[PDB]
Amino acid sequence: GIFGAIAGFIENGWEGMVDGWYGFRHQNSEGRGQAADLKSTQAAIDQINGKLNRLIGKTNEKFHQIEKEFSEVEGRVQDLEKYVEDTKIDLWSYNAELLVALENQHTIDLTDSEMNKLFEKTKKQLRENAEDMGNGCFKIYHKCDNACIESIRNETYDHNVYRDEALNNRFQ
Amino acid sequence: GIFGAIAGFIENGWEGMVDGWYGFRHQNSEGRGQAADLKSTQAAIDQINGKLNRLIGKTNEKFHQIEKEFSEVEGRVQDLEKYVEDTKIDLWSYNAELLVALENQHTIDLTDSEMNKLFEKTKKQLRENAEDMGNGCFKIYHKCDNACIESIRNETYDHNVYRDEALNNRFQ
Amino acid sequence: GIFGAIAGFIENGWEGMVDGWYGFRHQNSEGRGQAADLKSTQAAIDQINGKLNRLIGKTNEKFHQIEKEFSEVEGRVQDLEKYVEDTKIDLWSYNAELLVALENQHTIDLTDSEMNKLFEKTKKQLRENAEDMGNGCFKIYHKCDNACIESIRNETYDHNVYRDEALNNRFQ
Amino acid sequence: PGATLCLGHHAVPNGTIVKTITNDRIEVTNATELVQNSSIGEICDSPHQILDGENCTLIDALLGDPQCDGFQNKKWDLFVERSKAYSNCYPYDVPDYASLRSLVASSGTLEFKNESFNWTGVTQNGKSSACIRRSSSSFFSRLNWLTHLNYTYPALNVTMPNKEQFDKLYIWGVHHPGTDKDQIFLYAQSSGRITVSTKRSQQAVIPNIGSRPRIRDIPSRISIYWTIVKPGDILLINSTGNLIAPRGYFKIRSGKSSIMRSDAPIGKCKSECITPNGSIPNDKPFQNVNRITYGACPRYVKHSTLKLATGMRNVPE
Amino acid sequence: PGATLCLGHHAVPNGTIVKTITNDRIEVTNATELVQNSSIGEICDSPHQILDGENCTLIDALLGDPQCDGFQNKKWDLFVERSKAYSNCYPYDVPDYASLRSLVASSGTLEFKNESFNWTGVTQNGKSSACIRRSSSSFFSRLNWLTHLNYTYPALNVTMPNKEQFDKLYIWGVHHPGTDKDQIFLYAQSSGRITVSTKRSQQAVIPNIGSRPRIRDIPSRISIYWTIVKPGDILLINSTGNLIAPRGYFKIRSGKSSIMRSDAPIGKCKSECITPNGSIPNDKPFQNVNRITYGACPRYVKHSTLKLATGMRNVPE
Amino acid sequence: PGATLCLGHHAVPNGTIVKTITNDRIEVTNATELVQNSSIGEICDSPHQILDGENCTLIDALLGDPQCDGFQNKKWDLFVERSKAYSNCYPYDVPDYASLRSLVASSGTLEFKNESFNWTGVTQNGKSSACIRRSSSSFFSRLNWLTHLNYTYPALNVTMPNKEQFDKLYIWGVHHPGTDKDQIFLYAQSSGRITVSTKRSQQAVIPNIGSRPRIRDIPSRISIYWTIVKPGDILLINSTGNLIAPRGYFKIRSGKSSIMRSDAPIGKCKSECITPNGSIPNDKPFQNVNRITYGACPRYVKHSTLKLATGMRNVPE
Ligand SMILES: CC(=O)N[C@@H]1[C@@H](O)[C@H](O[C@@H]2O[C@H](CO)[C@H](O)[C@H](O[C@@H]3O[C@H](CO)[C@@H](O[C@@H]4O[C@H](CO[C@]5(C(=O)O)C[C@H](O)[C@@H](NC(C)=O)[C@H]([C@H](O)[C@H](O)CO)O5)[C@H](O)[C@H](O)[C@H]4O)[C@H](O)[C@H]3NC(C)=O)[C@H]2O)[C@@H](CO)O[C@H]1O
Ligand SMILES: CC(=O)N[C@@H]1[C@@H](O)[C@H](O[C@@H]2O[C@H](CO)[C@H](O)[C@H](O[C@@H]3O[C@H](CO)[C@@H](O[C@@H]4O[C@H](CO[C@]5(C(=O)O)C[C@H](O)[C@@H](NC(C)=O)[C@H]([C@H](O)[C@H](O)CO)O5)[C@H](O)[C@H](O)[C@H]4O)[C@H](O)[C@H]3NC(C)=O)[C@H]2O)[C@@H](CO)O[C@H]1O
Ligand SMILES: CC(=O)N[C@@H]1[C@@H](O)[C@H](O[C@@H]2O[C@H](CO)[C@H](O)[C@H](O[C@@H]3O[C@H](CO)[C@@H](O[C@@H]4O[C@H](CO[C@]5(C(=O)O)C[C@H](O)[C@@H](NC(C)=O)[C@H]([C@H](O)[C@H](O)CO)O5)[C@H](O)[C@H](O)[C@H]4O)[C@H](O)[C@H]3NC(C)=O)[C@H]2O)[C@@H](CO)O[C@H]1O
Ligand SMILES: *[C@@H]1O[C@H](CO)[C@@H](O[C@@H]2O[C@H](CO)[C@@H](O[C@@H]3O[C@H](CO[C@H]4O[C@H](CO)[C@@H](O)[C@H](O)[C@@H]4O)[C@@H](O)[C@H](O[C@H]4O[C@H](CO)[C@@H](O)[C@H](O)[C@@H]4O)[C@@H]3O)[C@H](O)[C@H]2NC(C)=O)[C@H](O)[C@H]1NC(C)=O
Ligand SMILES: *[C@@H]1O[C@H](CO)[C@@H](O[C@@H]2O[C@H](CO)[C@@H](O[C@@H]3O[C@H](CO[C@H]4O[C@H](CO)[C@@H](O)[C@H](O)[C@@H]4O)[C@@H](O)[C@H](O[C@H]4O[C@H](CO)[C@@H](O)[C@H](O)[C@@H]4O)[C@@H]3O)[C@H](O)[C@H]2NC(C)=O)[C@H](O)[C@H]1NC(C)=O
Ligand SMILES: *[C@@H]1O[C@H](CO)[C@@H](O[C@@H]2O[C@H](CO)[C@@H](O[C@@H]3O[C@H](CO[C@H]4O[C@H](CO)[C@@H](O)[C@H](O)[C@@H]4O)[C@@H](O)[C@H](O[C@H]4O[C@H](CO)[C@@H](O)[C@H](O)[C@@H]4O)[C@@H]3O)[C@H](O)[C@H]2NC(C)=O)[C@H](O)[C@H]1NC(C)=O
Ligand SMILES: *[C@@H]1O[C@H](CO)[C@@H](O[C@@H]2O[C@H](CO)[C@@H](O[C@@H]3O[C@H](CO[C@H]4O[C@H](CO)[C@@H](O)[C@H](O)[C@@H]4O)[C@@H](O)[C@H](O[C@H]4O[C@H](CO)[C@@H](O)[C@H](O)[C@@H]4O)[C@@H]3O)[C@H](O)[C@H]2NC(C)=O)[C@H](O)[C@H]1NC(C)=O
Ligand SMILES: *[C@@H]1O[C@H](CO)[C@@H](O[C@@H]2O[C@H](CO)[C@@H](O[C@@H]3O[C@H](CO[C@H]4O[C@H](CO)[C@@H](O)[C@H](O)[C@@H]4O)[C@@H](O)[C@H](O[C@H]4O[C@H](CO)[C@@H](O)[C@H](O)[C@@H]4O)[C@@H]3O)[C@H](O)[C@H]2NC(C)=O)[C@H](O)[C@H]1NC(C)=O
Ligand SMILES: *[C@@H]1O[C@H](CO)[C@@H](O[C@@H]2O[C@H](CO)[C@@H](O[C@@H]3O[C@H](CO[C@H]4O[C@H](CO)[C@@H](O)[C@H](O)[C@@H]4O)[C@@H](O)[C@H](O[C@H]4O[C@H](CO)[C@@H](O)[C@H](O)[C@@H]4O)[C@@H]3O)[C@H](O)[C@H]2NC(C)=O)[C@H](O)[C@H]1NC(C)=O
Repeated sequence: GIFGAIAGFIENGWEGMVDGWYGFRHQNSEGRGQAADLKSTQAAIDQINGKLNRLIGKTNEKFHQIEKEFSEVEGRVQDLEKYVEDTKIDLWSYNAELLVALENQHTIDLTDSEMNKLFEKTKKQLRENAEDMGNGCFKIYHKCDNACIESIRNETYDHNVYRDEALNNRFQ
Repeated sequence: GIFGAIAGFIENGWEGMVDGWYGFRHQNSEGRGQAADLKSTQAAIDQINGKLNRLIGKTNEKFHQIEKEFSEVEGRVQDLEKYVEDTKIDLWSYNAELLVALENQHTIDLTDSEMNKLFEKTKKQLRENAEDMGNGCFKIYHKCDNACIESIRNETYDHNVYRDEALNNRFQ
Repeated sequence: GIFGAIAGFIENGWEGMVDGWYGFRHQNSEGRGQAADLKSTQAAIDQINGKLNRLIGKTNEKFHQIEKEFSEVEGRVQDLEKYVEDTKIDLWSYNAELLVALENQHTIDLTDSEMNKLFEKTKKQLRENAEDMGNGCFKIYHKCDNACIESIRNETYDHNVYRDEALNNRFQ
Repeated sequence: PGATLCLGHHAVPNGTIVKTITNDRIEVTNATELVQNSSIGEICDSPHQILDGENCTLIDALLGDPQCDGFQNKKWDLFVERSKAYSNCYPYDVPDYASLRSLVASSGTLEFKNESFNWTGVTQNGKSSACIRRSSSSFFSRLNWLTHLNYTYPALNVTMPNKEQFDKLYIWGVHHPGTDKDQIFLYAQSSGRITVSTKRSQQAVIPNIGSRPRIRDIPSRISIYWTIVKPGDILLINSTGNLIAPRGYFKIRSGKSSIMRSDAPIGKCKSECITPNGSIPNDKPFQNVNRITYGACPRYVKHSTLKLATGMRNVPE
Repeated sequence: PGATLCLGHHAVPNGTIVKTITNDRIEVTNATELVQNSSIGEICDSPHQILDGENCTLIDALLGDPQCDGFQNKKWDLFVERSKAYSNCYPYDVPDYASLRSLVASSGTLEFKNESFNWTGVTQNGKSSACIRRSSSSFFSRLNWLTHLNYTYPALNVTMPNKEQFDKLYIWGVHHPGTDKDQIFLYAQSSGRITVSTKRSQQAVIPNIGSRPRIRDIPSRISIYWTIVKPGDILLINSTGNLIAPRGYFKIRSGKSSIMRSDAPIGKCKSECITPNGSIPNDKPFQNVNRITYGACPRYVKHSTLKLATGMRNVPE
Repeated sequence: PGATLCLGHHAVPNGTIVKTITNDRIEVTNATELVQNSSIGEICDSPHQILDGENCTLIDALLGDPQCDGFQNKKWDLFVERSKAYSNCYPYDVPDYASLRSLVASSGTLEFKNESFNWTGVTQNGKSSACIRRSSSSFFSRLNWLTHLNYTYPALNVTMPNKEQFDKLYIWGVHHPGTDKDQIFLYAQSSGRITVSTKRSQQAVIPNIGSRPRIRDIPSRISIYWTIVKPGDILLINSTGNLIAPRGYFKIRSGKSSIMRSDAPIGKCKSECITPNGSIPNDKPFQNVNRITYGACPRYVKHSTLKLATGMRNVPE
């Protein structure tokens, strides 16, 4: 990806996360768990659904057209009829495969971005209470029980509550 | 946006900024003000103007062409004349609406990027003298009068001048 | 670029780096050197080679087609033969120049991204042992001999070894 | 002890390969095929009104070939011509055959109204053993073979006005006798002349006497022509022999009707899109089944598969 | 106390909705319409040279219909044909009418040079009451109706060399008498023959005697044909009757000229682009006004609006 | 003292300008041209089989113009017609000349098989001084000029069955005598009739007597026609004069063959793509050399250069 998160500083994905596209895995004094993030998952799904709504069920009605198969040799007009249809098919074949290649490149990049967006949001929440371990994980320098972990996932975490404890642990 | 600033970690835009596209709002001992950033605004406008110069006033000259309306039934050749024009219109209609959808997606993303670029430039300027509040705002941990604020907007701010004062306030 | 590294917070490129596209320049007690980064250089080259493999040596075979030059005036059918070919050429001319403009915009942006990816990887490696000077360079706050510099370029650098020395120098 | 919080994404054990701008083989969590590659092998008779020609070409059903009598006055959205179809009447050809087939197909009807022309001094209802209807020599139902009466052929001059509110399609023709003797045996002179005209058109045909290879023991030939009469216009036939006269007119409509060559059977189902291979679903925007389509159809491309990624890059554990 | 520095962007209370790849309704600060949807309702007479045909078709102005005498030797960049136009001379048709209309339109001129052919033994200047010029029976200005003189029609054999440095366009025709008696009354024999030829072309027409419906009390018809003579080539007319002779040649040019059917009035303004609805601005790259265009024109598409975003996403307070 | 670690990228002193979506002049480290702008100025004779027509048109080599005798039974992938080519036999024209040239070109062969028709009562091998072969009056090699024998012309009725497994191409024609006297001098009557027919086709031609300008002192003309006979079908010629008879048939194949007008010389090299300017490399996907191409060719566009960036933005020191 062009943002460097998916297949980047995150080494791999979680096959065990079946209820979300992005989420958190934690490790505290009460154990280790996994939870999906709603906003980032919906943002990626909404964008992909916007692409599908443009392409699925959007066909064009054509009725009487020109002949496109010929049993006998005729000449000038038949050559043009064949040339017109071959020209049209090549242009639409170009349109179709270029469209898929462009959209797939964008789809991979927008899903990479949502992952990077969620990591940055979490990092800003923790302020000086955590440090980036480089692999998508944060080292949290204070006791963060389950309620403290949920407060980060719910965007209600107050860094000021644990700042003195965290700054003390960080600077030994 | 794919960078997550506009409609992202910045909650909304400033309707009161009419002289620039991106800028600063501050709060110090001397009051609170607003100022636009020249470089980032011009970067976004230049890119959009580059798109307009490709599309505005760039029409093609066509003179004698084929007939495209018909009062009577004729047959084979008229069918091809209609099929050729209908084929051409569908391809250009596809080209036109795909072009706008692609450019609008890129325009939203490049304007999101300039906003993110300016935030990162400001963050690097402050070094250890400020902390990211998460909503696009910096908490500056020293007395920063109007001249100090202008020095950040003019890229003449020296972090070393206020480092001892800032580090002291940050680590109580 | 849309990521703001190349022609962004990095003031210019190194004409003296002929063995790589991205790399490091250092300054320590043992001197100053330059070294290329393999992974980021290969990532950009692989992506560009993927574009070339789609466009180079991928021509279409056409044999018997319609006439496209005419010495005498004929009429209705000749008008259509000319109109069909002119219509086809305009569409492929549009396809060709739009393709190049889109790919060049993407190529500049993906090379800008790899530069940003490498900077972020290096920053995360150093943790609290270095600070961002804002121009793509890190101020390292401990003695980092040649072996220490190679450990950063080889992703074997342990921040814990120099943390106490670095934190002490950073907070005077 | 502290805590560790890891940010991450999902992955699947069974990923899908897709093409991108920079890489032609990249695995994503999920994709969807954008190219319809199959048909059900039959032509659904809904929502389009299908008319199976079976043994009859549309042109044969127009003229009145005896095996096509069941097609009289039929309408259709799509007329399906079978490759097994064959002519079985007087041997004929149509100059610009494809244009007449196209105009009748797009009109979408064989609605025919009989008309009384003043063929006063001629023998009507000429028949032949090459056109057998009910174990008896017959002729095209919609055409009127005129021959001499009392060994004389009077120069015809007949009028037919169009007082309707729609255009009329008249199908007529000229007989090409195999020998100069047959031209005497049928029309009592060696020089046939035909001039069908309106206020907006004129057509003139001269017979071409000569031997053609025999079809059903007939070395003669008929050449079919057509004429369109606008409202307020008038048909005017002026002939001294060899005229295959019209018995009336067809209504020429304008709509969504067309024709398709196909051997696929007709089925009891619903599908907006029809190809000669059969009906195809039209949820996808592209298809490589057939360049010949009818209805709301995916556009024909020459790629067998184009997978649109519907998920992120797949990085399994 | 410290300080707070906030980074942000602008917004507007009145945003515009645009389409994107992932979202078909998204608000931006500003957009611009890329599809021209309107015309001024008139055809500007600058910069293109407009020739209003008014009551005359281009073909009628070519032959010399009396109401089109003011069009003699006129030039144009765009000839505008009105739907009110009507023919008012001898009843005629042109085999491949559209090709002659196209070749004259693209040439862009009616410049005509009179020439003296050797019509020695025939009666020139045949007229008719169907073609009235100045309250008197007349004929097409550029055509020469030849009839018998002293009840004899001598087999004509006339030559005309092309010693110019440009191609010549000769307009001629054949008369189709309504009856076999009229063919005697006009050309003193029943068999007319026509053979117009050069070193690069040959054309042969036989009259078709027969009754057509009457237009201005004329059951006869004329069929117009044309011939192109290259520099160094020679025109050769060889006929024994029914020949509508040319009075000269037209210069055939090559340039930007064409023809357009339109009822829009001509106005005093400037516009590079012309449609049958009238002139349209050409600043935008697309338009849905008309698929028929002339000049530097936006390309026709079938979308009524395509807004290109010219600002960021709008997030108001 | 510490240390300083700088992240950066490479640059070059000699950058290349390219176009982008937001900027039409931007410098990158390296680019590659996607539009082929030049040819080698000659047509490589590999891998496609090139047949140089030199002084002969493909149609002249088909009929048997004496200077084209070396082209008998030749095959080709690309027939190259030179602008210097000229006809040098009996003066002729071909109605729908381009269609016959196209069908012979796409067939890719002049393989001819002689056949014995029953021209019992006529004089075969009619010759002329306009068609000189070996300093002697001659005729088209593949055509058989039939005239009277003992001042009588018997009504011909000849058959030729197609018992092969391929279609047959028969080239025949009609003679147009310059005067009514020549029509007597050659065929002993004033009315020639021709009726070439199969079970699937009928063709009828009447001569058109009249004077055409003289080419090699011949005011007469020949009009060439063709007929295709399917397997199991039968050719049937029935004529009373003016028939230019076929001497046999050509094999009509189907493949990759075509024809190209070009004055470029043929060279000893290899190139998949051929243009009238000469062969061009086909590594690039686009070209602005010529819209007329043959083989695996880059697509023609109207841009002279389109540089694809193959490196990052160039920011030199
Ligand atoms: C009182 C008296 O004596 N009066 C005289 C009359 O005798 C004379 O009449 C003519 O006499 C000659 C004498 O040989 C001849 O019999 C004429 O009849 C024609 O005969 C030929 C040869 O048998 C025949 O050709 C054969 O046709 C069949 C197929 O026949 C039909 C068919 O297609 O089924 C029969 C149809 O009725 C007929 N259609 C019409 C409208 O008449 C068609 C049509 O004739 C052909 O299709 C035209 O191509 O044919 C088969 O094809 C055989 O191979 C073929 O040899 C003709 O069909 C007979 N013609 C007719 C009209 O029946 C007979 O008229 C009179 C005139 O000379 O003179 C009096 O004085
Ligand atoms: C000394 C002597 O006695 N000499 C003999 C001559 O009498 C004789 O001349 C012919 O005599 C017959 C006798 O009935 C007849 O009058 C011939 O004249 C034709 O008459 C018919 C019937 O009236 C007429 O047809 C009518 O035409 C009008 C419209 O007329 C014009 C027109 O279109 O305005 C008049 C034009 O001058 C004329 N154009 C030319 C070039 O001549 C055209 C043209 O004839 C038609 O347009 C052709 O379609 O017609 C109206 O349409 C009526 O409905 C229609 O009935 C013909 O037009 C008359 N023909 C001519 C040439 O005027 C008369 O020639 C001579 C020959 O038989 O024998 C001598 O011995
Ligand atoms: C025993 C007896 O007395 N018998 C009688 C015969 O005399 C008589 O024969 C005819 O007599 C007349 C008398 O004037 C005449 O000579 C006939 O011959 C024609 O002559 C004209 C004029 O010289 C000639 O036209 C000239 O043609 C040349 C070019 O000639 C060729 C050519 O193209 O090279 C020669 C070819 O052999 C010939 N091709 C064929 C198949 O015959 C062609 C062809 O005739 C033309 O190309 C047709 O357009 O011509 C040059 O072009 C001159 O400009 C031109 O004037 C004709 O070519 C001669 N015709 C023939 C067939 O040779 C002669 O037949 C007999 C019949 O009337 O009556 C007996 O009783
Ligand atoms: C120009 O030249 C062509 C040459 O073909 C002539 O056309 C032919 O004309 C003859 C009659 O003159 C036609 O012959 C007829 O064909 C039928 C043949 O049937 C038998 O043979 C076939 C196989 O060839 C078998 O399938 C079939 O079962 C039979 O065994 C016959 O039906 C005809 O009459 C037969 O029956 C009657 C009644 O018993 C007998 O009197 C006959 O002797 C014969 O047995 C007849 O034989 C031939 O078909 C025509 N061919 C074509 C291609 O048209 C043209 O006529 C000539 N031009 C002119 C003006 O004459
Ligand atoms: C469209 O339809 C119209 C008719 O509706 C056709 O026009 C008719 O066709 C012919 C044209 O040649 C005309 O008939 C001819 O009559 C002539 C004989 O004149 C008779 O009448 C006069 C009157 O005074 C008498 O003096 C004379 O004695 C005759 O009685 C001859 O040229 C022909 O007749 C032949 O047969 C008769 C009968 O056996 C013999 O007695 C004659 O000697 C001669 O051999 C010829 O039949 C007829 O008059 C035309 N009508 C009109 C109103 O003009 C068109 O031809 C037709 N067009 C097409 C394209 O089909
Ligand atoms: C083949 O068949 C067609 C059949 O239509 C013949 O063509 C017709 O020929 C007749 C003459 O024979 C034409 O009749 C002429 O029409 C005019 C009619 O004008 C009156 O009627 C109309 C409405 O129908 C009104 O609008 C108009 O105001 C009039 O009330 C007349 O102008 C003609 O002459 C009239 O005036 C003169 C002088 O006073 C009188 O002598 C007449 O009696 C008459 O009053 C004449 O009546 C008719 O128009 C033709 N129709 C068509 C469609 O062409 C062909 O002639 C025939 N073929 C052959 C060879 O004859
Ligand atoms: C292109 O133009 C040329 C002329 O420029 C045409 O050719 C002329 O057309 C005809 C062809 O049939 C020729 O005229 C004919 O003359 C014959 C009579 O011969 C006369 O001269 C001889 C000379 O010895 C005398 O012996 C004889 O007695 C005659 O005096 C006849 O076939 C015809 O004449 C008829 O009318 C005359 C006069 O009334 C009668 O006396 C006759 O008995 C007969 O009934 C016929 O008119 C003429 O000679 C040709 N010229 C040339 C140079 O060949 C082309 O036909 C033309 N082509 C086209 C397509 O229009
Ligand atoms: C309809 O009208 C056309 C008018 O062109 C007639 O066609 C012309 O017919 C004449 C013969 O009647 C042709 O004349 C022949 O042309 C040749 C000319 O050669 C000389 O002139 C040219 C330049 O014009 C020079 O390049 C050349 O070197 C010569 O100086 C001659 O070869 C012919 O005969 C000559 O030689 C013989 C033998 O010595 C002499 O008997 C002759 O007098 C003459 O010297 C002859 O002169 C002319 O070319 C034709 N032109 C065209 C365009 O075809 C049609 O014939 C006429 N229709 C009918 C039916 O007659
Ligand atoms: C395709 O090919 C076939 C032949 O293969 C052609 O058909 C032949 O063409 C003509 C048609 O008109 C026929 O020939 C004619 O013969 C008649 C004379 O009949 C003779 O035989 C009878 C038999 O009883 C005798 O009583 C009589 O006295 C004759 O001996 C006349 O109409 C013509 O003959 C002329 O010349 C002769 C000889 O000089 C004179 O004696 C006559 O008086 C007359 O002036 C004419 O020649 C022939 O019979 C046809 N054959 C058949 C089988 O039908 C087709 O025409 C042809 N088609 C095309 C398009 O080319």
